[PDB]
This record gives sequence, structure tokens and C-alpha cells, in this order.
Amino acid sequence: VQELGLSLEESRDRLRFLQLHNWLDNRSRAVFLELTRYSPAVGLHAAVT
Amino acid sequence: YLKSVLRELVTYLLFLIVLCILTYGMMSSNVYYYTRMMSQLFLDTPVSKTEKTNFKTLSSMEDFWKFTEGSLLDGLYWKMADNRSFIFYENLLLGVPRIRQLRVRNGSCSIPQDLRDEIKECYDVYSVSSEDRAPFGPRNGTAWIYTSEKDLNGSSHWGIIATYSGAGYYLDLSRTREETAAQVASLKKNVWLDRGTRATFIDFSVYNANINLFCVVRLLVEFPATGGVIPSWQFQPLKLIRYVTTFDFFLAACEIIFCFFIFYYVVEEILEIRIHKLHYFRSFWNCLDVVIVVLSVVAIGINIYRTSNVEVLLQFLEDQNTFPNFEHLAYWQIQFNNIAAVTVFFVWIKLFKFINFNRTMSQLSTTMSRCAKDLFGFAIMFFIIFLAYAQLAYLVFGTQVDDFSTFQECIFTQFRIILGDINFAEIEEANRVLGPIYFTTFVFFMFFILLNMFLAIINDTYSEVKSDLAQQKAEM
Amino acid sequence: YLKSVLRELVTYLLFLIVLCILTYGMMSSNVYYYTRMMSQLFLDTPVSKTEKTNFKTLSSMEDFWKFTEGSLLDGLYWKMDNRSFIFYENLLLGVPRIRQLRVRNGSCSIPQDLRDEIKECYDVYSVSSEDRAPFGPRNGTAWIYTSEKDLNGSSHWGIIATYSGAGYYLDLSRTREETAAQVASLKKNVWLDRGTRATFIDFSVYNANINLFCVVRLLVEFPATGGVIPSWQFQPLKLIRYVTTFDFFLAACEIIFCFFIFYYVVEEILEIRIHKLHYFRSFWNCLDVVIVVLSVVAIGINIYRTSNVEVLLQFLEDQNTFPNFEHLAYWQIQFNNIAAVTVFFVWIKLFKFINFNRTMSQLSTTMSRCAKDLFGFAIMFFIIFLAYAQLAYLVFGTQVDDFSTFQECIFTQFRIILGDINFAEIEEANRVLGPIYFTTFVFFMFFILLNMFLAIINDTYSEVKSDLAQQKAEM
Amino acid sequence: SVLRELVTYLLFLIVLCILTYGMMSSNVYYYTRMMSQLFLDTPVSKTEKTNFKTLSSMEDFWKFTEGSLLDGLYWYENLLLGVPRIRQLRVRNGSCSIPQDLRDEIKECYDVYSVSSEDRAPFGPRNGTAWIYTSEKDLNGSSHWGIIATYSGAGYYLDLSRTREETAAQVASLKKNVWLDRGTRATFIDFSVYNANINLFCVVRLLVEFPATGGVIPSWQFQPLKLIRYVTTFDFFLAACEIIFCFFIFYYVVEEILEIRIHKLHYFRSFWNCLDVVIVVLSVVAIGINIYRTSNVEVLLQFLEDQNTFPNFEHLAYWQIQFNNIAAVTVFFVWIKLFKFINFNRTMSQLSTTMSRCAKDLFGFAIMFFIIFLAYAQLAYLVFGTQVDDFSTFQECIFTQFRIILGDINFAEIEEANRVLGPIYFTTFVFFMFFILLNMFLAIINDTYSEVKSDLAQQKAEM
Amino acid sequence: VFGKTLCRALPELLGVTLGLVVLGVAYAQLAILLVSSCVDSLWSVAQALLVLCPGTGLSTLCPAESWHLSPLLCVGLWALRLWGALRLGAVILRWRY
Amino acid sequence: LWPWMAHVLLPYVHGNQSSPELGPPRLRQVRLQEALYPDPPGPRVHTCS
Ligand SMILES: CCCCCCCC(=O)OC[C@H](COP(=O)([O-])O)OC(=O)CCCCCCC
Ligand SMILES: *[C@@H]1O[C@H](CO)[C@@H](O)[C@H](O)[C@H]1NC(C)=O
Ligand SMILES: *[C@@H]1O[C@H](CO)[C@@H](O)[C@H](O)[C@H]1NC(C)=O
Ligand SMILES: *[C@@H]1O[C@H](CO)[C@@H](O)[C@H](O)[C@H]1NC(C)=O
Ligand SMILES: *[C@@H]1O[C@H](CO)[C@@H](O)[C@H](O)[C@H]1NC(C)=O
Ligand SMILES: *[C@@H]1O[C@H](CO)[C@@H](O)[C@H](O)[C@H]1NC(C)=O
Ligand SMILES: *[C@@H]1O[C@H](CO)[C@@H](O)[C@H](O)[C@H]1NC(C)=O
Repeated sequence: VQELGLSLEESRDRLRFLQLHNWLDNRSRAVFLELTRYSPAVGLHAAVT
Repeated sequence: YLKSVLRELVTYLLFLIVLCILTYGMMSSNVYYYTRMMSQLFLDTPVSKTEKTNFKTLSSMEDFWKFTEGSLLDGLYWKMADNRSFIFYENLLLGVPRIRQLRVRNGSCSIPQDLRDEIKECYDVYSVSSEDRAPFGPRNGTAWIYTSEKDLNGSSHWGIIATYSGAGYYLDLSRTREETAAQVASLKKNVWLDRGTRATFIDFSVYNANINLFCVVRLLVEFPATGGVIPSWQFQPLKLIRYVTTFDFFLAACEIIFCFFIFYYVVEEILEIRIHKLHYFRSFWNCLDVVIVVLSVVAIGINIYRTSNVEVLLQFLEDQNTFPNFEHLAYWQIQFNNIAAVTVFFVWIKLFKFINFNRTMSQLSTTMSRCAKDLFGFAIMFFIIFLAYAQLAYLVFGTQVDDFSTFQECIFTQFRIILGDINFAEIEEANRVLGPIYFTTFVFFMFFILLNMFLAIINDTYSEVKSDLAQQKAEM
Repeated sequence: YLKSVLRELVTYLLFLIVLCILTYGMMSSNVYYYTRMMSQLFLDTPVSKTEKTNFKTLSSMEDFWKFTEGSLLDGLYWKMDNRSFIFYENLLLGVPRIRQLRVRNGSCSIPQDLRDEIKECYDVYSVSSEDRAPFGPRNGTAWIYTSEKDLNGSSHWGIIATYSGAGYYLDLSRTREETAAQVASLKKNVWLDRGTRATFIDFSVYNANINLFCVVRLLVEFPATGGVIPSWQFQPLKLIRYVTTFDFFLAACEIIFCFFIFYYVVEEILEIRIHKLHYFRSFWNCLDVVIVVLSVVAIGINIYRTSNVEVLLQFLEDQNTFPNFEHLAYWQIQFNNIAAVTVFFVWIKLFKFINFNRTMSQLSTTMSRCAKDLFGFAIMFFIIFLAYAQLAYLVFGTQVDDFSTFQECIFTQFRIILGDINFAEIEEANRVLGPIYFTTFVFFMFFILLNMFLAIINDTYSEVKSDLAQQKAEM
Repeated sequence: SVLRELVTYLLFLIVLCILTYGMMSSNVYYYTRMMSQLFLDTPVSKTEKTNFKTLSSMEDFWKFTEGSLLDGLYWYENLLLGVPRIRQLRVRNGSCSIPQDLRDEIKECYDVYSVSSEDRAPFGPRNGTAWIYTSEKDLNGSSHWGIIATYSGAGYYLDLSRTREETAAQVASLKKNVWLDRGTRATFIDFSVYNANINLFCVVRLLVEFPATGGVIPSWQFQPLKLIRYVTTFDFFLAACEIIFCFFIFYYVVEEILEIRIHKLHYFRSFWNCLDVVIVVLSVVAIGINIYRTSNVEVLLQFLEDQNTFPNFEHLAYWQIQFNNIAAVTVFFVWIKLFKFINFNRTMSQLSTTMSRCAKDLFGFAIMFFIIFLAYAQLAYLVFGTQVDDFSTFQECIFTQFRIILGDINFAEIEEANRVLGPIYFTTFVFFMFFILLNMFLAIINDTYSEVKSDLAQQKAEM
Repeated sequence: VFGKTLCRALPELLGVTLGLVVLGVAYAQLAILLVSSCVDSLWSVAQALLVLCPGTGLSTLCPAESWHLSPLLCVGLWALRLWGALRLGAVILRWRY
Repeated sequence: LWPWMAHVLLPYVHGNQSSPELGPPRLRQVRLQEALYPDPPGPRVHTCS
């Protein structure tokens, strides 16, 4: 797992660190990015995968 | 017997030809091209040279801002002391267009207590209870001040997501392009469409003096609380200066003749229902009469209430530098058109009462009237099964397919599936299982079972009717 | 079985063979590719390099001026005075002609209320309200009205209205430079005002390899509401028939067909004089009368057409004028329609002779006895169909362009049965009473009216079989 | 004895199914599609947006010859089988009778292509075989049946070379001198490839037709040929399946001979025995052509080493496609005999009896229906046959009507071509087929079913 | 009556369905063997195969990538396209009614 | 994948707008320990077995 960071600025640094440190090229069975959203106007959650 | 039937048929034929003349007059020669050119000028033009998006395919709020100061201004003002504008060198732009905004207030939505640290603003969905009524931004003019519905001479609209009020924050644009561009730029700079906005309206009208036909244009953009943009449009041709040519007088004469015919039918109906046959409803040829009379009376009342309320035209004609209010007339014209179409359809259906002049036509009518009961009895079960499938599809596929999003849309999708007008990709990718099962079982049980049982019933009824008439006639 | 029916069969087969040869000899291949290449050259070519607009998608008057000075002059004039070969095979005959029809200012009655703001009104096109006065630099024939009789013209029946054969015309040149200069001077002095209602461009080519003239006519209509409506017509004709032996063979076949028609006419006339007077109570006699009258009409059209070749001789006398071949193309289209109808009827006349055994006889009797009930129910079916078509016309007749005309409403209703209608436009045209019409129409067509036809056919077939079996088994 | 004769039929069917699986999963379709995209859809040059499928002029053909053709021809990777050949067929000036009215305006006209009007004279620089007419027998050619005519196959021909530079120089020389005059009527390009890293052969023929009016018409033909090589147990398994199929065919033929030895004429009155002989003859023809076409492997592999001559692998393609459309018919017929074996219960029994009783009336009404269908097709051909592209040819009219029955109408072109009598044809055809003609087969079937049920019910009552 | 008939005429519908399935299997085998021959040549093979799948072959009206995904859906689609065969069921039902 | 995330997803997570986040995203990878080999073009339609 990789948490991608919290702030926008550090997130780019984490992304490029994963780019240039031999992370996804070789083995990489899957990537599995996932997100969640909240809509309080209608009170609905959303699972994004 | 038949002697009075001849008189009844003659009167019905005169009524039918009068109605046909009236409908041909109301639906005149090709005004389709008028609305065609207007729509293609405003709906199909890309918002800019680089972008390929238009009004019909709006995606975000920035696209709306690009369209407003963009394709709209290009299609509104045409060059040819502050001269008017002719859109196609034929259509005159009446007065000025108007833009309007409907928005909600911040705090009409209670977020959970344990989450009140990362988020602090929630905007509810649109409702008259939660509508904003306070000034905002640089509060200078009518664009940053709430104006009531009765002060705007407005009314409801019944858009797609909800029904929108006639109030909001409005702004009247100008007659020249530079002034309107400056106004729209000033609106965009001092941010006018924030997260609280819920609907935007643009209204204007044109004349096209060559033919005598006004056109009212209304464009609506809805911003749902869940995000996105939903565009819609409404172009309506009207006629408010009717009495110009001879054909107009001919149509007026046909109108008063139609009124006299309706009065005659009402008098006949009352006279016959009063004296005898106080039950009067076991015929199905008398319910049609009352339905036709009611529809025609409603149409006459709507026409009377609509043609006499042309005061807005008089107010506009004494000051042509103001926005003309023509939405009510368009709404009532649409209602009148719907009622007239239904009435003429039923008048045409009424012709079945008189097509009986030989043994071939009598037996077909007898067969239809005899099998109507059995057809209704089986259609109850057919519709129960149809609605079961519709509700299952609505509950399962309703949130992913764009074609099962509403119950009526599910019904229409099923009716299209009957015609073979379905695409299997979306229904399958929405659900790997229970997707193919639904489609296959529906098609099989609808074409192999339900469609053939109707034929069985109809054929049995027709066979027994024909056989019993043949036996009675051959043995008398 | 006996000699009379055998003679009738032999005569009918000979007549059918003659018609088959005659129709095959006029609808060969290489005629489709001719018009196809011509259409691709003139219609699909963009008006200019920087624009993707072509003739089929014209939208304004400036687009028309771009097309006239653009793809038209590229597709008409090809470099090897000199003559022009379109595809190095097609020879451009004479010069093309351009002609406009316009109405006069003041052909309206502007309402008194708005009389102070709008001063100009031009009515929709009509013969009674069309301009007949000079305008602009009134020196040439492009600024002077020329009557229909002086232009040898005729009506056209365009998309919006039926246009007259008169108007303001101009004859172009044989070389690209002169035509370009002429069109440039015609555009500089504004020739297409707000009163312009229609524009026509006409020319022709020969293609001497095969023997087939081609006549090209392009029409652009300007409605009173603003816009442009383009239409086209490419038509091949043969006017120099007797060039090869096959043409003489076709002429001999035509003479044989004329003799056959005369024989049938004299037979039919000889029948109804006293013998079976009012014999119109049979289908095979009304069919014969229809075939005879259609063939007589076709023969008369052909005689009146082929004897009118004075235009070709006049053009051949002086090859620097405009060839007028529109009437020949119109009459050729009419003759083709009549020939197709009569060949269809003579083909379906074959059912008079297929009764060689009991199966064919039973099927023929069943079809014969189904006619009355099927017609009686078709009356009701078409009553309901017309009611639905009128409702759809009154509801969607201004937004959906499948219901924009009553006959278009009928065709759209017929296409709905096949299920090739979007339903997306009629959903947004009217959210209520739009879907109601669609669902109710589908339910009443698929569930109540198809099964009734099937039931009638089933019952009639069963009754016919029972009656025939009783008749045959009780000898 | 039915059960014994059931297991043999199921074994025959499963063997045929294994053979069908071997045939369909040969993965030859992918190679043809890939190389078709390589040669056809590739643009001539990136400066021009055009390809072979959308050729429009003679100069476009010249660009294609020295261009995408030379690029794809000399590069997943394919190996050339010698030298490609390019030939043309042309007519002669003077095969054409100008009417005397305008004989002074036009001097040259060339007729349409025909054997009688063909040209057999030298032209241009009479150097080699590209400027000399060589008869059909000297090129081992045959007819073609192209789009608009049937082409003899003699022409003026030229064989290219092995390297790209030599062929480019030859094409440049052929374009410098005007090889494609106004009299040219057809052009053929033929070659064959191997695709070294796969066990396949392919034959490519590209045709360009120049009509007497103008423009060009392109057409293409790619035919794959597979030679049998044993690399795994799958190959041996399929060889065993083929030999078992041959043995089963022998069993059926000997059984049929034994049965017919005492049924001189009491054999053809049935239906399930008349189908057996058809199956047998189709299978033995397929076996014969398969064992014939397989005796050319040494010829196929004799050209890939160093040969610099044109290989004529065309009759191989003809026999291969004959085998391809024989196998489908034979498997269809065995799957039909599967109906013959399904008569186990009274339900299927009465269904089969109904069909067998109503077949004759079905045939008669099919005759009437096809008469009416052909009348409508002829009317459509005569009315829309020149401007619609869906009625250009009679077979195209028939197929368009069949697609109309299955709901595939266009109706824009139909109504545009003829505003009156165009919609009339469509409306009348739809009304008379959808509502009347197609509802008459069901009447016959329903009546036969009722008669069969009544007969069975009345027979069962006293038994 | 209605439901009763639907219960009394069930084996006939099963037999009709089985026959139609076998016939469809035979026709599908014929079509698959015919189509996978070569590229366009305008021959009689495509003439016989053009009686289905819109335009002398459209991968059995459901694309091959979608063909190896729930073939039951493709079966339903092909039943919808050739819905005139299902009218044979009426032949049974009427008699029972 | 990396340009798509750096251009689309990152301006959507920290890009304050409607539908709040409710928890940071995550990227989880599967190694498979059995580094795969490239295959010839072929008909593809691989089941990745
Ligand atoms: C085997 C080919 C089946 C394809 C039928 C064509 C599809 C079709 O739509 O025809 C169904 C037809 C009813 O008319 P319609 O559905 O065409 O409007 O109903 C019929 O006419 C049924 C006739 C077929 C019965 C013959 C089966 C041996
Ligand atoms: C919305 O209201 C909340 C209080 O509920 C406040 O904290 C927040 O700043 C407001 N947002 C605005 C005015 O944009
Ligand atoms: C509403 O109508 C009145 C006249 O009845 C007019 O004076 C007023 O200006 C209208 N409202 C607006 C916002 O123009
Ligand atoms: C057009 O007709 C009007 C009607 O009075 C007239 O005033 C005007 O001068 C005419 N010409 C033009 C160019 O408007
Ligand atoms: C119309 O036909 C006559 C007949 O000779 C001819 O003289 C005249 O020139 C034609 N009209 C035009 C405009 O050429
Ligand atoms: C074609 O033949 C005609 C007939 O003699 C002749 O006049 C003409 O010069 C020839 N043209 C060529 C290019 O050979
Ligand atoms: C047949 O062989 C080649 C092509 O197969 C051809 O060029 C040659 O002229 C023909 N004759 C002989 C004897 O090779």
C-alpha cells in the first residue's frame, strides 16, 4: 500500500518518487486505486474503485 | 330509423370537415423551418472556435460561461443610431433578452456532528423553503437583489430535476453587442454563479415580419446538488396579430361555426339525457360524446382566456426598450394544441359508429365488441406482469444504465424492446448476472407466450361469431 | 387443358418475354457509376480547401457564393479556345446557365402596430407576387425579367413550392477565366438580395464512349424565414438511339410490343360490345384493362417524346449556346415510372395460369375468398392509422422532422412498426402525450390489429379447405 | 435396433464436431485481417489522406504503387515468395462508333471492355513484356468476374524484382513512359507471402477497374493456405480424427450398398435415406479434394529458398474455398439428421407429423411468395436502380428487400430518389408482407396441426 | 381459462423450443464455417450467409468480445431479431384455448 | 497511469469543490512474484492464466 500523501504538493513528490524508484514496471499484478465521496445534500456515500 | 341516421351522419360529416379545416388552418404551412433554423443557430453552434462542445452537450459551469459570452452573443446580434438586430436579416429581435438565476442559501443542510471539522458548508437541493432571499456579492442592482415572483410577472416552469419558481436574481441585457458583452463580463468577474446556484434561465423573442408568427425562446440550465449541468430548450411559435389576411377571417368564421356546432351537440345531449335513458352510460357511444363535448368546451374556454389576454403585447408596443413577457401565452398555446390534438383524434375515432353497410362490416364490429371483454380480462394479467418486470428493472438497473433511471423510462424502454430498439451493451455492463437473465426471460415470455394468447382469444371469438351468424342466416 | 387456354398462355409468355427484353435493354450497368462519379465530384467536394462545407450542407448565402466560385468551377472546367472534358471522357456541352427567382418588396400587409419599425416585407414564393422589374445596373439579362415563354422553361416542384420557368438568368462561358470574371461581377453588384427565393444551375455532358447524355440541375431555395435548402438532380438520357445493332433489335422489340398492345386492345373492345356487357365484376379483366391503359399511355408518351428532338438539332447547329434538355429528362422520368408500374402489373398477372394441380388451386381459392374480409378490416385499420397520423402531426409537427408533414407522418408510422425510430426526439418534444402516443400506438398495432389479420386468414383458410374437401369427397 | 444405430451416429457427430473445432480455431482469420489492415488501410503517404480502399484517380494509383504497396511489400514480418506481378488489360481506339452528328467534335472514344474489342498491339517503347500483348495461355491465367465485367487474363504484364530499389526503379520507368493511357480498363497486382514466424501461406490479388466513364473501382482478395505440420499431440489427435472420419464414411458407404442391394427402387421414396446419400457424396467429394490439394506441399515450399519467378498459387485457393464451403453444408446436413433422431415422445411425434403433412402446401405458397417477391424486386430495380447504391444490381435488390423484412430500412435514399412512387413502394411492401403474406404460412401450419390432432384423437378413441 | 391453458400446453412449447434451438445451432455452425473463409469477394457464400446479422455478417449481431461474455444475452438478442419463429407457439395455444 | 493521475485525479482530490473527500485515497499493488514474459502479438483475447 501507498497512501499518496495528504497535501497536493507532497502528493506530486510521492508520485514521482514512486515513478523513479522501480515500483510499477516489473511485477505489477494490479494497481487497485480506490476512493470514497460524501454528498451531504442528499446524504449519500459513494465508493469509487 | 335509417332516415334519421342519414341526418346524423350529415351533421357529423359537416362537423368533421369544419374541424379538419380548423386544424389545417392552425397548423399552417412550413413553420418547421423557422424553428429549425433558430434551434440549429442556437443549439448546434460550438461555443468557440477551438471547443467542440455546444449547448446540447454542456458539461460544467465554465462551459456555460463560455457559451454565454460566445455562441449566444454571436447568434443574437447581427450587423447590417444603435440599430436593431435582425437575426437572419428576416427575424427582428424584440426588446432585450433577460437572464435569471435561482439559488439556495448556505446552511439549509445539516451535516453530521462528527464530520463538522473538515467541511462547513452544505447546500440543500432546490426547494421553495430553502431558497435564498438575501443580497450577495457587490450588491448594486437587480442582479444581486431578490425580486418576488409577483414583481417579475413570472410563474413556475416544471423543469427536469424539479419545478422552479418565477422569482430569483435577474438582469436585463442590452440591444447592442458591446453593452451585453460588458454586462456579462462584469457578471463573470464579480463571481455570480457560485456553488449555491441551482438554475439559470435565458429568455428572448423574435418576430419574423415576413410571415406573421412570433417566436419565444427560453433556455434553461440546471445545476443539481450532486454536481453536473443539465441543459434544456424551448422554442415556441405564436400568432398574436391574427386578423391580417382573408384566410384569417375565414378561420374566424370556421371558429364561430365550430362554437355553434358544440352548442348544438350540448343541447342535444342534455335533451336526450333528460327525458329518457337516465342510466345512459351502457353504450360506449355516449361516453365518447361526453368526452368530446368536455374536451371541446375546455378548448373553447382556453382559447377565450388566451386570445383576450394580449395586454402584454400592448404594453410592449408602447415601449420597445424592455423585455416582453410572452411565456404565459406560449404555455397556454401548448395546452391548447394538446387539447385540440386529443379532441380531433377522438372525433376521428367516432367515425366507427357509421361504418355498417353490409354483412362484412357488421360481423367485424360484432367480433370486436364481443372480444373486448376477454381482451381486457387478459390485459389485466399482461399489465401486471409488465409492471413486475418494469419494477424489477427499475430497482436493479435504475442507478447505472441511463435508461432505467425512472419508472416511466423503464416502461418506455420495455416497449422499445418489444420493437427491437434496444442496445445490449449497457444493460449487460451494468450487471454481469441478472442482466442477461432479465432480457432473455422478458423477450421469451413476451413474444412466445403473451403475444400468442391474444391471438388465441381473438381467433376463438371471431370463429364463434362468424359461425353463429352463418348458422343463423343459413337456417332461417 | 384445351387449346384456348394454351393459346392464351403462349401469348402471355411471348408478351412477358418482350417486356423483359425491353426493360433489360434500358437499365444496364455503367449508368449507375456515371451518375455516381458525377455526384461525388459535384456534391461531396468541399467548397474550398479551408472549409469542410459542401453543397449538401449549405447553410447561408455566403456559402453559396463560395461554392459557385469554388468547387463548381473546379468540377466544370478541366485543362488538357479549347473544350472541357470532365473525367477526360465526359464532354461539357455548350455553356451552363444560372437563373434566380425573386419576389417583390411590398407583397405583404405589415400590421399597423409594428409598421413604424419594419419597412420591408417579402412574401413566400407565389406566381401572383413575384418580381418583374429591373434592379441594379439594369443592362444585361441578369437584371431584366424574362417570361417563361421566352426562356422555354417549365415548373420544377421544389421542396417548398413549385417554381416557375421564368426569372432573371445568365448564360456562363466556355472557359474558366471568363466564367469566374462573370460570377465575380455578378457578386460585386449584389445579385442575391433579401427578395431572392430560388436559384438554379443547369448544364449537361455527353461521354461519347457509351451513348448517354447526362443532364445536371442544382437548386437552392431561400425560405422567407432565412436559411438555405439545397437539392440536386442528375439524369442520363439516350437521344441518338440507332447507333448499333442492339438498338435496331430494341426498335424491333418496340414494334412487336406495339402490335401486341393493339391486339389486346382490339380483343378487349370486341369482348364488351354485347357479350358479357359490364364484365367488370372479375379481377383478371380489370387487371387487363389497367395493363392496356398503362401501356397505351406509355406508348403515347414515348411517341410524343422521341419526336421532340428539335432542341438537339438546334444545339448541334450552334454549339456555343445553352442546351435545353430539361423537358426530355422530365418525360424520361415519367416514362420510366410508367414502365416500372406496367411491368410490375404484367408480372403479377402470372397468377392466372398457376393452377396445374390441387394445391395451387386450394391456395388460389383461399386467397380469393380472403379478399373481402381483408378489405373490410383494412378500412378500419386505415381509419385508425390516419387518426394516429393526424394526432402525431398535430403534436410533433414542428420539432421532430419525422412528423413535419402528413405523408411524412404516415411514413414515420410505418417505420415505427419496423422499430427504426429514435424515440429520443419525440420524448423531449413533448414529455407528456408524447410517450403516451408511442406506447398506445405500439400496443394497439402489435397486440390487437396483427392478431386480427392472422385470425381472419386462419378462419378463411380452414373454411375453404373444409368446403373444398366436402365438394371433392362427395362425387 | 434404433439404439444400436444411435450410438454410431453420435460418435460420427462428435468426430465431426472435433474436426469443426480444429477448422474454426485455426487462427487464420486474424492473420488475414492484420495483413489486410497493413496493405489496405495504410495511407499512401502521410501528406495525403487516402488509401487503397478510397482510391479516386489514376494518379492515386500511381502514388499507391510507389508508396504503401512498396512499404508493406518489403518490411508480424512476412517473407516474399519470389517476385510480384503487375499486369493491365486495355481496349483499342476504334472500337467505338461516334454518331455522325458530332463526329467533328470528338475524335477518340474507347468502348467498354470486351474480348472482341480488346487491344493486341504494341505501344510505347517496345522493349520488354510490358509493351507486348502475350496471350492468356502464355501466362497460365483465367477469367476473373470483376465488379463491372469479366476480364480475360492475358493483358500486358511485368514481373518486379526481389529488392525494393529495383522494383522502385521499374515502377518509375513504367510511370515515366505513359503506361496507363485512356484505353486502360483493368489492372491486377498479384503476390504471395509466408510470414516466417507462423505456419501459414497467403495469396494477395489487388484489382483496379477503370470504367469507360471515369474514376476507379478498387477491389482486393486475400486467401490463406495452411500446410499440415505435426508439432504437438494436438496435430496427431486431429490426424487420428480425420482417419476415424474416413473410416466412418467407409462404414456408411458399405452399409448403404448392403441396404440398396435388395432395395433397387424402394430407397428414394423416403427422406432420411435420400439425405444419407447426399451426405455421403458431399463427404467423399470433400475427402477427395482434401487429399488432392495436400499433394502440393513440396511445390509450396520450393519457392521460399531463392526463387526469382512468379508462383501461380490460384487453383490452390480455388480448391481451398471449395473445401471451405463444402464442409459447412455437410455439417449442416448432419445436424439436420439430428432432427431425424428426435422422435421419442408423442409431442415431437405430432410436431414432426404436422411438418411432414404441411410441407407440400408450404412449398406451393413459397412459390407464390417468391413470385410476388421477384415482382417487387424488379420494380425496385427499375425505379431506384440508378441512384441509390442499394438497388444497383438485381441480387442487391433482393438482399435489400430481405434486410427490409428484418427491419433494416434506410428510407432517406429511397424517398430522396423518388418523392412519389418511392414511398408508395415501401408502404405497400411493408403492408403486404408484415400483415398479409407472412401470416399465410401460419394459417397452413395451424390448419395442419388441427387436422393432425383431430386424426390422432379419433384414432386413439377406438384403440 | 387463461392460466389453465398455459399449464395444459407446456410440453408442446418445450418441444418447439428444443427444435428451434437445434435448428439455430445448425444454422450457426453453417454461418461460422462459411464466414471465416477470406476477405470480400462478392460470392455466393456471403449471399447465403446474408440472411442474418445485417450486412452479410455482423459477428452474429453481438461483437466477439461481447460474444465471449454471457452468451445467454446473445441468444436472447437473436430470439428478439428472429421473433417471427416464436409465432409457431401460437399454433399450439389457440388449439388448447 | 502516472500522467493521468498527476493531471486528472490530483486536481480532483485536493481540488476543493462539492462532494467532500471523507478519507485519503490509497494505492495497493499485487506483486505475483512470478514476473511475466511478453508474448507474440497473436489474436490476444488472453485470459491471463
Ligand atoms: C426461419 C425464418 C424466420 C424469420 C421470420 C422473419 C422475422 C419476422 O419478423 O417475421 C415474423 C412473421 C410475422 O411478421 P413480421 O414479424 O415480419 O412483422 O411471422 C412469420 O411469418 C412466421 C413465418 C416463419 C415460419 C416458417 C418456419 C419454418
Ligand atoms: C456557510 O455557513 C457556515 C456556517 O454554517 C460558515 O461556517 C461558512 O463560512 C459559510 N460559507 C460561506 C458563507 O461561504
Ligand atoms: C411586471 O408587469 C408590470 C405591468 O403589469 C410592469 O410594470 C413591471 O415592470 C413588470 N415587471 C418587471 C420586472 O419588469
Ligand atoms: C420597400 O417597401 C416599403 C413599403 O413602403 C418602402 O417604404 C421601401 O422604400 C421599399 N424599398 C426598400 C428598399 O425598403
Ligand atoms: C427558346 O427557344 C427558341 C426556339 O428557337 C430559341 O430561339 C430561343 O433562343 C430559346 N430561348 C433562349 C433564352 O435561348
Ligand atoms: C483514334 O482513332 C481515330 C480514328 O481514325 C483517329 O482519328 C485518332 O487520331 C485516334 N487517336 C489516337 C490517340 O490514336
Ligand atoms: C506458366 O508459368 C509462369 C507462371 O506460373 C508464367 O510466367 C509462364 O509464362 C507460364 N508458362 C511456363 C512454360 O512457365
